[PDB]
Amino acid sequence: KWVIDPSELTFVQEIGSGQFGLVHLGYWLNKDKVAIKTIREGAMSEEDFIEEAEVMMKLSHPKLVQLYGVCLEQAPICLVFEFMEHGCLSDYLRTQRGLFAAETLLGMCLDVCEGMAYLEEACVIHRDLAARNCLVGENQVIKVSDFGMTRFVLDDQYTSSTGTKFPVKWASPEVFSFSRYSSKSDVWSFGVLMWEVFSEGKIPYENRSNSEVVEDISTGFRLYKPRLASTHVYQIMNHCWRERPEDRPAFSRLLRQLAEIAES
Ligand SMILES: Cc1cc2[nH]c(-c3n[nH]c4c3C[C@@H]3C[C@]3(C)C4)nc2cc1N(C)C(=O)[C@H](C)N1CCOCC1
Repeated sequence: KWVIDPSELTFVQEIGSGQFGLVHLGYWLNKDKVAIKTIREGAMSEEDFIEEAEVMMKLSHPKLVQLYGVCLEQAPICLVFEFMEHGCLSDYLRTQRGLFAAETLLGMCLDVCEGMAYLEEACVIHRDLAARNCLVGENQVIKVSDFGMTRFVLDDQYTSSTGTKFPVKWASPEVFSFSRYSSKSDVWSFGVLMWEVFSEGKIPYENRSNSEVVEDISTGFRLYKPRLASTHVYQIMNHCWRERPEDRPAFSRLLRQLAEIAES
């Protein structure tokens, strides 16, 4: 089943917090360690999420964070996930800055690409792919998390392309203009995630307002090459940022290209 009773969970340590609610490390009965995300009232369209949870849980891949179930008996609801020991990739990059080999950084991009090629084949669009939405686990494996979750967020300032909080830094032009999501808009976001990885967690378009990012991208500006990215890796990042979605590589193509670079 996909419904987890409240008696099947324990809450050991709070590990995260934000406007969504809280995250705890806990245990799940007869099924080991978990991260439990408690959702604040009004943050999410809970009925829409609960309607799709069972189908969402069948998206299972070694490079995707597994959703194990939903505790919905009483408010607030909890979502129960696979526990990732090193936390979000954005913070992991920042705290370990200066300690990465370029091969490790490319390997993190490959893990994300592998999870995204699975979602692309399943015709599942992430919509908000970024280093903050990737988690680091056993042996520094990266896994993609929160795919499709912006479909349930109730904060219009974050979900509307004209919203004050919209994540325009990772959005392709057709997303920041029209909310035209596709696997090719996720590819643009993946180019920005690659830039976050090779820069060791710098924030893209630092200090630029949302309208300034739109004006810059529309006028051909692109993120500068990080020092640790080779010319060839930066070439692939620029292919992710092609203005037309049709000219961007699919994740299946990126996965072969990046693997050839890593394995050579
Ligand atoms: C800060 C933090 C947040 C973490 N968030 C998650 C996490 N795992 N899975 C999900 C999520 C987050 C989100 C619920 C998901 C969709 C899925 N892992 C996390 C690990 C840490 N790190 C680096 C720690 O040092 C914490 C304090 N430690 C780790 C060792 O064990 C003891 C506690």
